[PDB]
Amino acid sequence: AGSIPGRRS
Amino acid sequence: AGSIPGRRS
Amino acid sequence: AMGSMERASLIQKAKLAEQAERYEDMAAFMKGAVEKGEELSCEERNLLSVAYKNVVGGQRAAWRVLSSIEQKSNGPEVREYREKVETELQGVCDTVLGLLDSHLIKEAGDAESRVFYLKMKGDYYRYLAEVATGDDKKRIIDSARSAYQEAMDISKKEMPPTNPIRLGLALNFSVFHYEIANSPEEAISLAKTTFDEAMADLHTLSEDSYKDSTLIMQLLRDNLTLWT
Amino acid sequence: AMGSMERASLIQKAKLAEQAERYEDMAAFMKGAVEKGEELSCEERNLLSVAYKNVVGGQRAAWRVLSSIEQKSNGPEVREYREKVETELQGVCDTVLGLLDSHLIKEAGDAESRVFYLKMKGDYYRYLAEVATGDDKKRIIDSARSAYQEAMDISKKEMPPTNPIRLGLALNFSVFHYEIANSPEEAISLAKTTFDEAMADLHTLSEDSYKDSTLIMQLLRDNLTLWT
Ligand SMILES: *Cc1ccc([N+](=O)[O-])c(OC(=O)c2ccc(C(F)(F)F)nc2C)c1
Ligand SMILES: *Cc1ccc([N+](=O)[O-])c(OC(=O)c2ccc(C(F)(F)F)nc2C)c1
Ligand SMILES: [Ca+2]
Ligand SMILES: [Ca+2]
Ligand SMILES: [Cl-]
Ligand SMILES: [Cl-]
Ligand SMILES: [Cl-]
Ligand SMILES: [Cl-]
Repeated sequence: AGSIPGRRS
Repeated sequence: AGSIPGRRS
Repeated sequence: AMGSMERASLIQKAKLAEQAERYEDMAAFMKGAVEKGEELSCEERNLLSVAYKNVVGGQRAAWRVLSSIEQKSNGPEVREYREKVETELQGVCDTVLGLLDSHLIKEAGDAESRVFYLKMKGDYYRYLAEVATGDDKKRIIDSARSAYQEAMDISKKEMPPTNPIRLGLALNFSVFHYEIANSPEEAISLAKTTFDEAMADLHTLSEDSYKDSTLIMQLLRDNLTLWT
Repeated sequence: AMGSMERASLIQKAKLAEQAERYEDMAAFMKGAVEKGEELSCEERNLLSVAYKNVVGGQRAAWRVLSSIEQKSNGPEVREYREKVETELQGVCDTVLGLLDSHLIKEAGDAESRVFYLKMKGDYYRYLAEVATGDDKKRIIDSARSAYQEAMDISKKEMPPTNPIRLGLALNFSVFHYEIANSPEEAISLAKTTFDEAMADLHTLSEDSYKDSTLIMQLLRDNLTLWT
């Protein structure tokens, strides 16, 4: 399952 | 131009 | 190590480090910016989050690789190296949690800042819980749950159902339920209710806000597809 | 910091770090292994090379991003941060060059180890030359050229034209000519002659060696396509 990717901007 | 990638193994 | 650099210079260098994909630098710059003592803007909060998300994300990926090799083996090298990475990951999580506790959360009065930080607190306790095995794994899980729950309570009272921070909080809390708390039914119910209430609120949004919200709703739908 | 760990444990952890994509760890482990004082095997040389190639590769990528932003701007922040990354890159190159000089090269007597290290020496002086601007850029370029040239001389005397180390040396020396030395005609001539002499030697190879050599010949052809 995916959490918020959260790695850009 | 590409040198030897050299990043694996 | 950032005490001698201007707050504005730390923020500008954090933006440069993101462009250079130097996320350890980015995290150190934003740690320095937080330690100036001033509250963070919306943009600045996102820089803090992106920096540490990338740092801990690389550590989590490495820990999973090493943990998988270690389980297949069952010398001390694999265990020793997994422990080293695990300790480094725990230090990063402790650093983020320390920034939230000193003193980002207590000075966050608006819903959008307070929910953002409490979601962060839940996330980094969740990362600690992923590697926890001793007598404190239960307490770490409850710390994650408590932070997520307070954030949920505020977001339901103070934000529309399409607010991207509210949606991402519910997404990650649902992942907490499924992956950490062994509550897949709670995970599915939260994701469905979150998606359905956002869908009914989309008609209120501009084209740009619509795109922001539907992107996160797709992540909720992706998880539901995997879970059902 | 690796003086207390067994050589074999350092090598095993370097392999683990590569699987975890923890290349800074990998480089530190192999630096420790080199500093045990024993010569390195073929496999161990490649671990050393892969580790530092990844570390310096991330630094070079970041330096180019920051240098491009800096040129577009022409506060001190962009220049300051580019200088910091540049200094960190130079330290990594100096560390690798120090390992080669103390004492990998002087103890390397076989063609395959000696050519490998001299190619490495040319590569890391080339990386220093990419960022050099002062009164030593000419001396750095000549240091790269001299290392590559000695490696070339040995490889032509001691290796078949399809040897992958010989092919990769000629590839990188050709890139040196094109990108560093402002000698595109020498770059093209070396790449063509290298490719043609390898092509004529392929009939001697096994299926596995054929695949190894043709992979690097394709890189030579890719550069020629770009350069002509
Ligand atoms: C907790 C949280 C809530 C919402 C969002 N969000 O995407 O809106 C995020 O993640 C981000 O920080 C974010 C936002 C936007 C983008 C963009 F590249 F699509 F513009 N990326 C990310 C990573 C977290
Ligand atoms: C200087 C040099 C010469 C040859 C080669 N080579 O690929 O043979 C290299 O690069 C490598 O170290 C290497 C070898 C093989 C592979 C593989 F993934 F294709 F197996 N990758 C790399 C990076 C350097
Ligand atoms: Ca100031
Ligand atoms: Ca020993
Ligand atoms: Cl270790
Ligand atoms: Cl406040
Ligand atoms: Cl700086
Ligand atoms: Cl020897």
